[PDB]
Amino acid sequence: PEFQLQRRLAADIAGVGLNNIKFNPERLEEVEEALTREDIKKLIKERAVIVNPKRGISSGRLKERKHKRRSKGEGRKHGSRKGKSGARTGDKEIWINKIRKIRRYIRWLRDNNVIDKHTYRLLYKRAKGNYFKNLSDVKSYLRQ
Amino acid sequence: MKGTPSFGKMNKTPTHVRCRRCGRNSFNARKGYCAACGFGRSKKIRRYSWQNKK
Amino acid sequence: IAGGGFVEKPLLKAGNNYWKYRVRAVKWPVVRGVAMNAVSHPHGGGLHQSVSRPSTVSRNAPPGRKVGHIASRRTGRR
Amino acid sequence: SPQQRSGSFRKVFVKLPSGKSTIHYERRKDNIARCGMCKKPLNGVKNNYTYKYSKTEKRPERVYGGYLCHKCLESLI
Amino acid sequence: TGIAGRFGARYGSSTRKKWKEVMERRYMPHQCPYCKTTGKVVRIASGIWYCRKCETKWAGLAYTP
Amino acid sequence: KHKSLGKKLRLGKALKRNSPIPAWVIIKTQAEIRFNPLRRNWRRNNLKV
Amino acid sequence: MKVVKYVLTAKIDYDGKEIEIKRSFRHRKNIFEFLKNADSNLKGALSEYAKQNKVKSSDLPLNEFITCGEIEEEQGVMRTECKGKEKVSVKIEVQTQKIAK
Amino acid sequence: IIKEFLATEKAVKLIESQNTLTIIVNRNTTKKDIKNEVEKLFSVKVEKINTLITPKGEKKAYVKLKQEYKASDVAHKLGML
Amino acid sequence: GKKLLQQRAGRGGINFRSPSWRRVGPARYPNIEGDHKGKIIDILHNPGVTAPVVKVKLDNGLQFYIPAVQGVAVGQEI
RNA sequence: GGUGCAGAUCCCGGCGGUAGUAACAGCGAAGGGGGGUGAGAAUCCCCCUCGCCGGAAGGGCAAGGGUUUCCCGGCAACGUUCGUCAGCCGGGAGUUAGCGUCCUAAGGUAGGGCCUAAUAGGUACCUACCGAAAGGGAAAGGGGUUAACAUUCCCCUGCCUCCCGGGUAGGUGCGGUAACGCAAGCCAGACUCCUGACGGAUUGGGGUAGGGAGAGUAGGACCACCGUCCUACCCAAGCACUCAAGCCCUUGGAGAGCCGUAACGGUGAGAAGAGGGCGAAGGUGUGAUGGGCCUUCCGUUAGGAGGGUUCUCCUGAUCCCUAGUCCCCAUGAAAAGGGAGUCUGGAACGAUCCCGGGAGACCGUACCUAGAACCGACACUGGUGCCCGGGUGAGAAGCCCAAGGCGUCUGAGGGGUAACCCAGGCUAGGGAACUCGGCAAAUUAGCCCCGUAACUUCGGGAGAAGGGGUGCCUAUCGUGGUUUAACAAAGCCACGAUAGGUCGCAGUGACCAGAGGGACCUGACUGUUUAAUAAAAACAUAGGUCCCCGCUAGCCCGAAAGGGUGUG
RNA sequence: AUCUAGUCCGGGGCAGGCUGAAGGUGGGGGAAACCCCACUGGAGGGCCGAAUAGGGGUUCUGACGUGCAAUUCGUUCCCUUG
Repeated sequence: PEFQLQRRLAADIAGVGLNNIKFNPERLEEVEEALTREDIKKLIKERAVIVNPKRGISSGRLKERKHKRRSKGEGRKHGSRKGKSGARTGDKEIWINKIRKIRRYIRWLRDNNVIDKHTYRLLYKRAKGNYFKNLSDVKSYLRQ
Repeated sequence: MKGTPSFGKMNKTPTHVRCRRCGRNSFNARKGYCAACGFGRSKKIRRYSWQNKK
Repeated sequence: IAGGGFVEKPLLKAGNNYWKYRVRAVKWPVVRGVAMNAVSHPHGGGLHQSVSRPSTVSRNAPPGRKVGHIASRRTGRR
Repeated sequence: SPQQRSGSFRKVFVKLPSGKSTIHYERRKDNIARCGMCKKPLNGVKNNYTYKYSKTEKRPERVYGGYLCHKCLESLI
Repeated sequence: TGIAGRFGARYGSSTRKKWKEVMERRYMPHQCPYCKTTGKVVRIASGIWYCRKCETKWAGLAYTP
Repeated sequence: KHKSLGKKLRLGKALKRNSPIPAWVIIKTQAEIRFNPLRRNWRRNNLKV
Repeated sequence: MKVVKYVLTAKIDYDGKEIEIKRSFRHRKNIFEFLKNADSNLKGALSEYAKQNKVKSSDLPLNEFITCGEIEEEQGVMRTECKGKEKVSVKIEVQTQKIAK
Repeated sequence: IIKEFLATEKAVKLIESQNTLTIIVNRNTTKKDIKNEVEKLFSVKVEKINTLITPKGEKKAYVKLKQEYKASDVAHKLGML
Repeated sequence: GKKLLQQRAGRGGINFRSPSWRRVGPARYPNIEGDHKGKIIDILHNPGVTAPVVKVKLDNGLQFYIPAVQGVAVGQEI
């Protein structure tokens, strides 16, 4: 009266875990005489071998939450952060992005004749010198 | 530790295996010698005056 | 031969000393004997750490016993 | 079989329309073949983990083309 | 004291000061005897030096060219 | 198993037969309850290679 | 068996000769990065054309090819143009055919 | 030299499914050809063979036949079917 | 009692040999009989040496190693 | 004459009492209901539900055990209970490779020789060989099929090595000035060269797994009212093409400065800018009108017939390749195996090209990797491993829940539950009076900002000290990244600030999470050690100091050959 | 010498953060000697920290002490790029 055979076999034929497999509480009599992988395959279509669909983590809440998180500054305040200052945001990365964006801007300015050579170099040296802080701030300086 | 764990690491290969001659799993691979069947450095069979108590 | 000023830079660290001889057969780190058990050193043993015998010995001294000041011409800092 | 170095830890799911994801092992890279006298980083010779029997394609048509550039070579002819 | 402290407050300043003075001479800009002082030379190891222009390996001292 | 065919290559008195007594032989002997005393088991023993 | 496929037939227009190539796609993402630069793609496609049957020096010595136009669709038909410097241009035409049984 | 024709429930399918034969030979521990043995004993061409070392002490070989030779016939000639 | 630490080095065990395979080679003067001219081709570090060495090609086609001497470079001729 | 027994903590065998007593608790699991089987069911089976684990109780991989794997039938013991059940017993079956074997380091051996009286002794020399299932080392994957193993069997795509058959570049070719590009002869060499082949730190770019977002397509759950969530939406190798750094090729000619970086830097020795070449990962086609994925319906023995399996975007690896740069009194293995270059001789036929054909020993191949498969005498909280989802959250921290697994870390049921013990929680008021000793236990604790003494080796001390804010929601704004994207808009996405309103005792609400300060002694510190009574002031240390010694030295070891500090 | 001691050879690992020496660059103070500030830079037998990431075994002389076991278990510590 032990027939793990059927229970074990179904998991392989469906690629799911054993515990996620169920039989008909009725059709035990017509499932015992299964002896082959052929038989389990034939029986699964006949709905004797009911296969449990994979469940999942419902995620509607976090969809609302993240959207709540993102747009309106919800919970992001500095009074709710476990890590240290730079932990969330690597300042080195910011400087990398900062130094990058200003450079390619003035390149585009030179190759489009926005400014001259001597203007460029003085602008460039300042960038390495941390003279500016922002794309808007640096671009504002151009009109003096 | 000196107690049971000292026996723990003891799953590796036997430092004495089946020497082909005397049917005793007593061939020290590590020493390139059998301490039982004598094969390895004596052409003659290892035999002693005191195989037992006299 | 190159290597001038070789020892001017301090080792500053037993780690350096450890990797200075990592390949040379010098036994490292060197262990003094006067604190060792007498079972394995001529000057070993004793609660009060002291020089057991005048370290200077005669030239005919047997091997394994010649220790410390060996055939010293003179001692002292000066 | 124990976690080793012989094979770059690759997987398969980009160029892929069926549904199945697994792992593969593949041996390490080569470089331009070995020895050293001019220690010059060579060029223009093919070196793949398989060899397509391409005769000249793996060697320049220069006089010492597969051998080395003209930096350290005028000691022979 | 600059480079003298890159180990913190350890091992003794007097030791540090000795290690200090010699170290700068390694990093004090030198003059390549072969190409020129144009580029700077580096000390791969005691006696090993070449700048990145001459490509001329030569024998140096433990810490000086 | 990467057994280097020195123990599995040899089969029989080495790596074989902790076997049960033949049935019909028991009928012949008429013995009370026939055994091989040489009976061993993997969990309680350590075969001497 | 796969379903739905995008067939692209690009008519190459250089000096005198008209060249057309056949090559399709599988996900509707392939198109855009195919035309991301396409200079490697097209020249190789041309080199394939020379490789597949015959002839050399068709439009190989083409210099840096200036991208293309902008891809357009009206009856869901992806269309655009790609010209290069002078005397070198290629057309773009895309079909979306259902494979079916 | 051939010794027996194994007849496990596994084997019976193979002679039908793939027209192979499960035959176990001496442990000669040297083979280039278990192949040319069969035809001088059964007049059958060979397509492939392989190596098995059972823990009971025998040496099994999966030998399969080209389609022109239905392995079930010779077995029936032998007489297990 | 049990022999000295210095005593232990007398056995010539592993704890006292050098991994000279990690070393470049035996740097002694190769035997020559007359007068010959050589050029330096490389300088390498040798671990248990505390002094750099040189690889020098011989005009007759020989490989050898000598302790490196101050103020000498690759490509110079000796 | 082995000779008369109560002992000798005698020996051996049997059985007493303590006695149905201890234990079958303690390391965070837990079952319940209904049905079935069978004599017999808390324990076995079927269904549903539920709890727990969930950087491990999951997944895959060794040495070892050796059938522990599977099928069929059983329960006297074997199982800490029982037992219809099992790794247990009984009856049968079950591992396939043209996609370890080879070479070599530590070393080792065997021989020739140097000693030993001899040797199964040592052996510096020479020779030959052994020495890795994580070193190197020719070449395949995908799907598909049995209860049992599979890159091995069935199909397709291949692929490598060698050997034949035919033509083909070749021996008598080629473009450009070049960087180089390619169907380049052949076989005997000989020599030489060129990855294989080697460390750490740090950083960028480019990739890829895994993931999310939205619409759409089919199914299920959903429901007091809402309509939301999950489900599947995707395919390798080989083959064709492809590029980002770097490094090279022409042209070009610049500084009182230019080029360029994340940074360092580059620049007249040719920078800038133009043209180019060699050229990773990957990616894209093909393979792939075959399967795979879900699913509808009819059939319901036997099968049969359809549907779709899309589109647009985002983050993103500790998984790759690709680069720079720093460090060293540490400079970070060698062979075999490959490939190429050059010169000699040979014959004229003749391929490193493609096309067709043929072949490719032998052996490893089951299972388990450990709270039951290994060892520790056991179905043992000990050790021995190794490698690898979401949210919350810096996180592989804790929590919970995905995948999967489990209710066998194997005895259970009754009860208003006495004392007591071990794990805890909480105690008014006083707050070290207990006490050798504040031991224990408590208090603080995340984060941001402000603010921070004496002293000193000037480097720290230093989260010194101390103070202030921290939630929820309605809005915003700034910054930056990203998509063919200078900027800027659009969608996304992360981060950082502002305003306002508002709730509670509590706003790092749990979880996670320093008490601190002052005086003095000792040890300079990190480190190491008394496995199974001791971690320290005990040892090592960086440094000063002295001694010996010019290689046939000095030092030390053996009988001797000599050995090692000595590739000095 | 499968344990432990040591060495050699070949291999496998250390989630995340913090701190910020040298050097580089730009401001600013004065002709100077050079000094202050900002950033960049990423050195260290440095620091915090993952029960079982890994190591050791510190107090509880905490339970067991005819064991989970002829040396543990739970608490409770220090180390973690050398």
